[PDB]
Amino acid sequence: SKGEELFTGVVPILVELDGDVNGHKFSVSGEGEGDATYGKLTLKFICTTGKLPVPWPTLKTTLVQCFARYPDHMKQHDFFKSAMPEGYVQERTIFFKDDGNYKTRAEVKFEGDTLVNRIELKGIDFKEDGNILGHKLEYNAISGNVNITADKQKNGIKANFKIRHNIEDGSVQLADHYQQNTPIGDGPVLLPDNHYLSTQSKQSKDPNEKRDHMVLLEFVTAAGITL
Ligand code: NA
Repeated sequence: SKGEELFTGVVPILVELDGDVNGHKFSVSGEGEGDATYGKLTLKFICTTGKLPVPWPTLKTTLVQCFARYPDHMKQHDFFKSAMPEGYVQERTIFFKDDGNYKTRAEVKFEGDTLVNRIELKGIDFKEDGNILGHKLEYNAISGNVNITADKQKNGIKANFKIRHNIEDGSVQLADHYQQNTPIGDGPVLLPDNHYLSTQSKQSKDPNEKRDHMVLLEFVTAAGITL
């Protein structure tokens, strides 16, 4: 795709999120850079409204899959870069087992040289004393596979995957993710064969930062089709 060309170097990233979970409204801004040749993302996210009212790990999946490293033999399956620069809309529902759900809508597109992810998030049906609002999740590394399928009807893709968040008591909190992506333009995109994105991250802190924030280092690699 011509879009793929926009990702051959290091690209600045800007993320903006407006959230409302159970009436607790918050905003997050993120900045960093992506190097899709290596599937690599380095970002710092800041809560700009004060303290974040949900755990940072619950927002990781929401807070730019156009930065995945696609193997050469799979580059015909990279929907995300093929929709650039006009971009795509990503929507998810995230069901936290035995608790509430997030619904998200993200618009991902270039503004000049910067890849921008503008997100709205709504959470409903949460327990004030459950694992999310009651801050019971661990901050350990999240990894897993995002299973992608083509959606010819919307000229896009669907995806599904589960995140198993470790909880303090030693069990896990499931977050079942359902995803759709639709291009913004009218023209053709790459509609992929079934495959997945193998995604891993590590969370850290900026020692100089006094605001509530998270630093993330992430690698995203497409896989599952053999040469
Ligand atoms: Na690159």
